[PDB]
Amino acid sequence: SHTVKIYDTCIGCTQCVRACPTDVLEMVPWDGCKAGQIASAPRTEDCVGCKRCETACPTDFLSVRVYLGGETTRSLGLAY
Amino acid sequence: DIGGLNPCKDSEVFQKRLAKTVKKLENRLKKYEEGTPPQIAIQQQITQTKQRFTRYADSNLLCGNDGLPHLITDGRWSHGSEFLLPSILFLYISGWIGWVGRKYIRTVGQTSNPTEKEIIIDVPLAISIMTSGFLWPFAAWQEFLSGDLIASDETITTSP
Amino acid sequence: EKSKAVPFLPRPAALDGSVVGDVGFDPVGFTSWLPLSYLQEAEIKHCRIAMLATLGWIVADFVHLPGAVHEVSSLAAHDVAVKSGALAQILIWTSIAEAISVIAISQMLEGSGRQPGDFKFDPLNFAKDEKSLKKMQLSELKNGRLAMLAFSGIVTQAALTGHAFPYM
Amino acid sequence: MKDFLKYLSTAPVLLTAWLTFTAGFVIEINRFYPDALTFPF
Amino acid sequence: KSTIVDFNPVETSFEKWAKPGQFSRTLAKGPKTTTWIWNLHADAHDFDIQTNSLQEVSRKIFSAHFGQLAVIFLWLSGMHFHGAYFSNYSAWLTNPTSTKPSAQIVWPIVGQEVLNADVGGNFQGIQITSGFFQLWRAEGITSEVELYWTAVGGLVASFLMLFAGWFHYHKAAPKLEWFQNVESMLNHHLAGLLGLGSLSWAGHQIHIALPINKLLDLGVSPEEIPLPYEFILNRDLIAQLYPSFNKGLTPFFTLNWGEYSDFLTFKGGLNPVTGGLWLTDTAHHHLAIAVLFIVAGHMYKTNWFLGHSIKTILEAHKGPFTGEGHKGLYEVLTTSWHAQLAINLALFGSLSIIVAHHMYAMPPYPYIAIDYPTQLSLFTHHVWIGGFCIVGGAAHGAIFFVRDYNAANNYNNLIDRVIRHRDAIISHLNWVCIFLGCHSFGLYVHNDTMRALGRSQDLFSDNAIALKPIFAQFIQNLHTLAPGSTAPNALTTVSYAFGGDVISVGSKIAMMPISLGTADFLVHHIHAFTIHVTVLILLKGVLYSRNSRLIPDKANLGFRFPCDGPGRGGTCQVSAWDHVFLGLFWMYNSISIVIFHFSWKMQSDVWGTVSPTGAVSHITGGNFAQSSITINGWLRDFLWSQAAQVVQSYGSSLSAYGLIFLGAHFIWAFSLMFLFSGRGYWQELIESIVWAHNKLKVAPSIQPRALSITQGRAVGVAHYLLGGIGTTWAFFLARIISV
Amino acid sequence: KVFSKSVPFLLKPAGLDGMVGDVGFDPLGFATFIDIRWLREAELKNGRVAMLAFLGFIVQEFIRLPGDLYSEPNGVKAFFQVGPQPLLQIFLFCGFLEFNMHKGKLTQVDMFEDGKREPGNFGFDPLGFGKDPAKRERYALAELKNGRLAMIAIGGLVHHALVTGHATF
Ligand code: CLA
Ligand code: CLA
Ligand code: CLA
Ligand code: CLA
Ligand SMILES: CC(/C=C/C=C(C)/C=C/[C@@]12O[C@]1(C)C[C@@H](O)CC2(C)C)=C\C=C\C=C(C)\C=C\C=C(C)\C=C\[C@@]12O[C@]1(C)C[C@@H](O)CC2(C)C
Ligand SMILES: CC(/C=C/C=C(C)/C=C/[C@@]12O[C@]1(C)C[C@@H](O)CC2(C)C)=C\C=C\C=C(C)\C=C\C=C(C)\C=C\[C@@]12O[C@]1(C)C[C@@H](O)CC2(C)C
Ligand SMILES: CC1=C(C/C=C(\C)CCC[C@H](C)CCC[C@H](C)CCCC(C)C)C(=O)c2ccccc2C1=O
Ligand code: SF4
Repeated sequence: SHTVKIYDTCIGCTQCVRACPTDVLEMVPWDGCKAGQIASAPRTEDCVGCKRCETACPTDFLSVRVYLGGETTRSLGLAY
Repeated sequence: DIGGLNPCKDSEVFQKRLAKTVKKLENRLKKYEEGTPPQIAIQQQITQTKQRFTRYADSNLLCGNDGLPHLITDGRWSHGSEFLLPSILFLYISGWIGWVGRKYIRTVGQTSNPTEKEIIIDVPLAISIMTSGFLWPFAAWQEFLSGDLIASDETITTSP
Repeated sequence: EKSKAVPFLPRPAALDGSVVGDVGFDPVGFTSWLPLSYLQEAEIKHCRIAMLATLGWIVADFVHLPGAVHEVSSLAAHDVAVKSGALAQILIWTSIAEAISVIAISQMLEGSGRQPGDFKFDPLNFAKDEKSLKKMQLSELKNGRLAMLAFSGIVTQAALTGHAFPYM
Repeated sequence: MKDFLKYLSTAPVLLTAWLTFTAGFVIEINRFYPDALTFPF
Repeated sequence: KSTIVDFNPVETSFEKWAKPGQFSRTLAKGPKTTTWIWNLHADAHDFDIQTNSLQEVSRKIFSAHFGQLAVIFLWLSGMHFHGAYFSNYSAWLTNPTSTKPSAQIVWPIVGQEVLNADVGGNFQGIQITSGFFQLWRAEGITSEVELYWTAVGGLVASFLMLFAGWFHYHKAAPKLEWFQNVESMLNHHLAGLLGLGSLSWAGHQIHIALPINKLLDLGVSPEEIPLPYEFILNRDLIAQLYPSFNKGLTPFFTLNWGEYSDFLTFKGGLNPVTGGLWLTDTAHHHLAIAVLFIVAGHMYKTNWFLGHSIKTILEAHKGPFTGEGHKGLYEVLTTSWHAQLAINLALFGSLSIIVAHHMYAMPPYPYIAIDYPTQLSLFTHHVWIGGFCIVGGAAHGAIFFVRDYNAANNYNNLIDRVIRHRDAIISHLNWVCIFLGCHSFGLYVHNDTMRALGRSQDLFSDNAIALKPIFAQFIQNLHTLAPGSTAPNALTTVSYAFGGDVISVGSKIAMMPISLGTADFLVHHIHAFTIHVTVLILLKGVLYSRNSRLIPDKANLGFRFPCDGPGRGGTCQVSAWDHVFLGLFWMYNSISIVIFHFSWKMQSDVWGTVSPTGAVSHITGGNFAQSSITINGWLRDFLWSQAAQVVQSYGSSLSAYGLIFLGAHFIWAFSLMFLFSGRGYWQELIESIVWAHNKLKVAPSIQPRALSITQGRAVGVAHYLLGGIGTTWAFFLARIISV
Repeated sequence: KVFSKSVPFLLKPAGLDGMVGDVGFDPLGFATFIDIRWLREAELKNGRVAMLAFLGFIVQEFIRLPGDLYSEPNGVKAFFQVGPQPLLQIFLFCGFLEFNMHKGKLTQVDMFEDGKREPGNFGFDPLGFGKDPAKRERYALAELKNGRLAMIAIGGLVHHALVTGHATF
C-alpha cells in the first residue's frame, strides 16, 4: 500500500479530503492553523496513488504527500 | 597555400564547373523560341552564373580539389571577409536585438501590468527602445560597470 | 413614411430631411447598416473624382500635351500613361491625400464635427452663408451624380465602339 | 481606431509584420546583390 | 421582431479584438504563464465552454461556417487566377498528351528559378498535380479569360460569404428553433442544394460542356470553337453535334425521353479520344441524380400536414434485442452539435475515400487518366482527407459522450445498451485485430523468412501456397459480364478495372483490367487489419470516455485530460482524447499502407505504355505480383527502388521535392522528442534557463512553462503526421513526375 | 473643437503647444506616440545636415579640391570615386561630434530622461548671433523652415543626379 503523510503546513482547507476518490483522507481537529483542522490519512490501505489529493493542495510545496510503495489489488485499482 | 588549397582564379576544376553549368543552361536555352520570356530568364541565369563565378574568382577565395570556395576561418585577417567581418556584423545585429528585448522587458517590468504589455506590445515604447540599440556595445559596458546588468542573490535556487 | 423619391416605398428611416440632396432614395436600405456620414463622404468623393474624370476624358480626346506619349486616345491612354510613369505620380499624390482622408474620416466618425466631404477647401468664397452653402452643395451633388453616370456611359460606349469624342 | 490600433499592437500581428518586413529586406538585399558568399568589402 | 432571427444581437466593435481570451472565463483575466498563450488557441473554437446557451453556440457555428466557405471561395478564386495568369492552360489545350500542366511560376531569387520546370508549351513553372486543367477542359473552359472571370466571381463570392457571416452573427442571428428544424434543413439540403445543384450542372454540361468538348475531341482548335453563350442563343451550333436539340423541349414534356438519347447516353467505359468518362453519360448521371435528390427532399414534414417526422420514425424502430431502440436519438442529434459533427465527419471521410477510389477507377475528366501524377496525387490526397475526417468523427463522438450525453434521456436506448456491453464489443474487436494482424503480417513475415532461408516453394505466393481472392475475382467477372446481361442497356462495363480491353490514349495506358492475385489478398487483409485496429482505438475511446473499471468517474475529468495519476499502476492516456491521438497514429499507418499499395500496384500492373502491336510495358514491370509479398520486397523493390528519383533530384527542377523529403524526415524525427519525452524534464531545464535570464535581468514577466502533457502529445502527433505525410508526398510526387 | 490651422479640416494635434514652429501640422499624430522633444531634435539635426549637404553639392560641382580623387562634379558619383577611406573618416568624425555634443546620452530613451535640455540647443553660438531674445524666435523659425526646405531640396538634388547622372547646374 502507498504511504500518505500530512505536514504541519496544512491550512485545513479540506480540498484534499473532498478530492480523494477512495476515502483515504479525513479532516481531524487541530490547533496549528486558523481553521483548527488538519488532514489525516487513516485509510491508506485504500490509497490508489492517483495523487488527486495533492493536486488540490494550495500550500506552497504541498501539505499532503503520497509516496508510492508496495502494490495491492486495492492500490492497483483492479476490479478483477 | 593555406591548408594545401589554391586560389580559385587558378583552379582548373573551378573553370570546368563554370563551363559545365553554362553548357547545361545553354542546352536548356536551345529548346525555347526567340525572345520569349523563358529564353530571357535562362539568359539571365547564364549571366548571373558567369558573374557569380567571376566574383568568386576575384575574391581571395581558396578552392580545394573539388573546385569549390573553401572558407579560411582560423582568424587571419587576409581571409577576414569570409568569417571575421560577417561575425562582427552578426554580433552587432544580435546584440542590438538582445539589448532592445532586455530593455523592453526591464522597462515594462516596472508597470502595473507587466504581463499585459508582453502580449500587447507598447508600440511607442517599443519603437523608442528599438532605435536605441545602436549603442548596445556602449550601453552594455556602461550598465555592467554600474552593477545594473547582473543580479546577485535575489535569483531563485532549487532545494539542493 | 412614403419617401419622396419612391412614393410607394417607406422612408428609409435614416434620411429624414437634414442632409443636402436627400430625396429619400434608399430602396435597398444601405443606410440601415452603414453610417450615414461614411456613405455621404463616399458619394461626394465619387462625385468629385468622376467629374474630374469626365472632364479629363473629354478634353484629352481633343487637346494633347506636347510629346509622343500623349498622342493616344483616352481609351488607350491608361496603358501608355502607366508605362511612362505618368499615372504613378497621380497615384502617389492621391495616396497622400487619401491617407490624410483616412485621418479626416476617422475623426469625423469619432466626433469632431467635420461635415462629410468638407475639407474646408475654399480659396474663393462662392458660399458666404448657410443658404448659399446648401444650394452649392446640392449643385455639387447633382453635377457629380450626372458626371458619374456620364463617365460610365462614355467609357462603356468608347470600349464598345472605338470612336472619338462622339461615342455614339 | 483606438482598439484596432491596440489589436495591431498584439504579439501575433506585430510578429507577423516584423517578420514579413525582415524577410522582405533580406530577400531584396539578396536580389540586388545576389550570390554573396563573403563580405563585400 | 422576426420569429426566426434576433436583430442586432452583437455590436460590431474592435474593442474585444484588443482583449485576447475574452471568450473564455479563465483566459479573460490575462496571461500569467506561457500556458495561457497555448490555451488561447486551444479554446478558440470550443464554443461549448464559451457560452452556456445552445443558441449562442449555434450562431457562432453558423458564422464560422460562413467564414470557412469564404476561405474556400478565396482559395478557388486563387486557383482560377493562377490558371488564368501564371499557367500554360492554352498551350495544354492544344496538346493535352504532350504538355504537362503547370499553373505556378517561381520568382528568380536565391537560385530558386531552377524550380521552373520544362512543362512544355513554351512555359516554365511547377508541374501541377491537382488536375485543374482537366477539370477546366471538362467544364468547357477554352480560354484564360474565362478562368479570370471565374476567379473574379470567386472573389465576389468569398466577400459575399464573409458578409453573410458578419450579418448572421451581428445583424440578424437565427434562433435555436430555426437551427433545430432538421426536417426543413434535410429537405432543403436534399432537394435544393444537392438536387438543384445536380440539375444546374446537368444543364451546364448539356449546353456548354457537351458541345465544346465534342468539338475539342473532333480536333477543332479552341480559337475557332464558338463562345459558350452562342451554344444557347443558336440552337443550330449544338444541333449539329447532337441532332436532337432540333426537337426542342417537346420530347421532354411529351414523355418522349427516348429522343434525347443523342446526348443522354448510358455507355460506360471511357472515351477513346480523351480516356475519360463519356460526358453524355456524365450529364445523364447528373440529371438522374438531380431527379432522385429532388424526390428525396420531399420526405420530412416541415410546415404542412405532409411528410415524415424523424422522431416518429426513430421511435418506431425498436426490437427484442435492442430494448427502446432509437428512442431519444432525435433529441440527441437536435441538442448536440458534437454528435452531428461525429456522424457528418465519419461519413464525410468515408465519402472522400470512396471518391478517391471511383476517381482513378473511372477517370471522369478528359486526359486525366494519362496524367499519372494527377491521378496519384488526387487518390492520395482524398484518402488522407478521408482518414483525417474519420478520426475527427470518432473524436467528436467521444466529445459528445463526455459532454453532451445525458444518462436520464437515454434510458435503455441504443446508446445505453452499447455502453452496457462495451466490454464484449472491445474484447471481440481486440481478438479480431489480433487475428487479422497475426495472419496478414505473419504471412508477410513467413514469406520473408522462407525467402531468406532459400525455400521459395514454402511462400504464400502464386507459384507456391496460393491464396486466391476468389470472392473479388467473382465480382470482377460479374461486372465485366453486366453489359447486356444484368445491365442490358449498357454498352461497356463501368470500369475497365473489372475487365475488358486496355484503354490507351497517345500510347499511354488510361485504364486496364486490374488482376487480383495472392499479392492483393495479403495487402487487402493488411488494409482490413489496420482499419480494424484504428476502429478499436477510436471505439475504445468513445465507449470508455465516461467511465471504466479504472476510473469510475472519467466523465468528471472531461474529454481532454492527461491522466488521473501514477496510481492504479499508472493511468496515462486514459482520456478519450488520448485515444484520438493513438487513433491518429494508426490512421496514418493504415492510409500510408493504402497509398503505398495503390502506387505500387498501379505503377506495376496498370500504368505504362502500349506498343503499336499491342504489347503492354508497365512503369516497373510487374514486380508487384512476386515482390510485394515480403517486407524485404516492399523495402527494396518499392521504397529503395522508387526513392531513386527523389534522392537524385538535386540540381534538377524536382530538387524542391528532395528538399521537402529531407525536411519532412527532419520534422518526423523532431516529433519523437515530444512523443518520447515528458514535461518534468523540460520544466526543470526551463528552470535553469530562467535562472540564467534572471541572472541577466531578462526573465520575462510571462513565466515560461513547458507545454502541457496534452499539448506535448498534440505537438508530437501533429509533427509526426506532418513529417510522414510530407515524406510520402515528396516521394510520390518526385517519383511519378520523373517517370 | 479647435481644428488645426494648417490642416483646417482636422482637429488640432496635441503636444505641439510650446514650440517655435507650431502651425498645427501633425495629421498622423507622430507627436502622440513619439516624444516631441526627440522629434524636434531629430527635425533640427536632419535639417542642419540637409542644409550642409545642399551647400556641399553646390560647392562641389563648382569648386572641388585639387587631386585625382576629388574631380567629380556629380555628388553621387563623387561618393564612389572618393573611396571608402575619406568617407569613413567623415563617419568617425561625425560620431565623435555626436558623442561630445550630447555628452554621452545619445539614444531616444537616454536623451531628455533628465530634462533640462532644450531640443536642438547645443549652445553653439561663437559669432554671437542670438544675444537679443527678440530676434531669437524669428531665427529659430527661419532655421526650421530652411531645414525643411533643405531636406526637400537634398532629396531633389540626389534624385536628379540619379536619373540624369551629369550634375545639378
Ligand atoms: C480623374 C482625373 C484624371 C486622371 C486620372 C487623368 C489621367 C490622364 N490624363 Mg488627364 N485631365 C483631367 C483629369 C484626369 N486625367 C482633367 C480634369 C483635365 C482637364 C484640364 C485633363 C486634361 C488632360 C490633357 C489635356 C491630357 C491628359 C492626359 C492624361 C494621361 C497622361 C497625362 C496625365 O496624367 O494628365 C496630365 C493632366 C493635365 C495636364 C491636366 C490635369 C489637371 C488637373 C486634373 C486639374 C487639377 C486637379 C488637382 C491637381 C487635384 C489635386 C490632386 C490632389 C491629390 C493633390 C492620363 C491617362 C494626356 C494624355 O495622354 O491624353 C491622352 C493629355 O494630353 N489629361
Ligand atoms: C434550397 C435552399 C438551401 C440551400 C441551397 C442551402 C445551402 C447550404 N446551406 Mg442551408 N439551410 C436551408 C436551405 C438551404 N441551404 C434552410 C431552409 C435552413 C434552415 C433549416 C438551412 C440551414 C443551414 C445551416 C444551419 C447551415 C447551412 C449550410 C449550408 C451550406 C452547406 C455547405 C455546402 O455544402 O457548401 C456548398 C456551398 C455552395 C454551393 C456555395 C453557394 C451557396 C450559396 C451561399 C447559396 C445559399 C442559398 C441560400 C439559402 C439563399 C439565401 C439568400 C439570402 C439572401 C436569403 C450550403 C451553402 C451550412 C453552412 O455552410 O453554413 C454557411 C450550415 O451550417 N444551412
Ligand atoms: C469539420 C471539421 C472539424 C471541426 C468543426 C472541429 C471542431 C472542433 N474540434 Mg476537432 N477534429 C477534426 C475536425 C474538426 N474539428 C479532425 C479531422 C480531427 C482529427 C485530427 C479532430 C480532432 C480533435 C481533437 C483531438 C480535439 C478537437 C477539438 C475541437 C473543438 C475545439 C477546436 C479548437 O479550438 O481548435 C482550434 C484550432 C487549432 C488549435 C489549430 C491547431 C493547428 C493544427 C493542429 C495544425 C495544422 C497544420 C496545418 C495542416 C498546416 C501545416 C503545414 C506546415 C508546413 C506549417 C472544436 C469543436 C478539441 C476539443 O476540446 O473539442 C471540444 C480537441 O480536444 N478536435
Ligand atoms: C512494428 C511495430 C509495431 C507492431 C508490430 C505493432 C503491433 C500491434 N499493435 Mg501497435 N503501435 C505501434 C507499432 C507497432 N504495433 C506504434 C508505433 C504505436 C504508437 C501509436 C502503436 C499503437 C498501438 C495501439 C494504440 C494499439 C496497437 C495494437 C497493436 C496490436 C494489433 C493486434 C495484432 O496484430 O497483434 C498480432 C501481433 C502482431 C501482428 C505482431 C507480430 C506477430 C507475429 C507476426 C506473429 C507471432 C510471432 C510468434 C508469436 C513469435 C514466437 C517466437 C518468439 C517467442 C521467439 C499488435 C500487437 C492494438 C492492440 O492492443 O491489439 C489489438 C491497439 O489497440 N498499437
Ligand atoms: C517638392 C516637394 C515638397 C515641397 C514643399 C515645399 C518646398 C514647402 C515646404 C514648406 O512650406 C512647408 C510645407 C512648411 C514650412 O514650415 C516649411 C517649408 C519648407 C516652408 C515634394 C516633392 C516630391 C517629389 C516627388 C515625390 C517626386 C517623385 C518622382 C518620381 C516618383 C519619379 C519617378 C520616375 O523617374 C522614375 C523613378 C523613372 C522614370 O522613367 C519614370 C518616373 C515615374 C518619371
Ligand atoms: C520624397 C521626399 C519628400 C516628399 C515630400 C512631400 C510629398 C511633401 C508634401 C507636402 O509638402 C507638400 C507638397 C504641401 C505641404 O503643405 C504638405 C506636405 C504633404 C507636407 C523627400 C525625399 C528625400 C530623399 C532623400 C533626402 C534621399 C537622400 C539620399 C541620399 C543622401 C543617398 C545617398 C546614396 O545614394 C547615394 C548618393 C549613393 C548610394 O549608392 C549610397 C547612398 C548613401 C544610399
Ligand atoms: C521540447 C519540449 C517542450 C518544451 C517546448 C517548448 C517550450 C515549445 C517552445 C515553442 C517556441 C517558444 C515557439 C515556437 C517557435 C518555432 C520556431 C515556431 C514554429 C515554426 C513555424 C514554422 C510554425 C515541452 O514542453 C514538452 C512537453 C511535453 C512533452 C515533450 C515536450 C518537449 O519535447
Ligand atoms: S504524468 Fe505522465 S505519467 Fe505521471 S501520471 Fe500524468 S501521465 Fe501518467
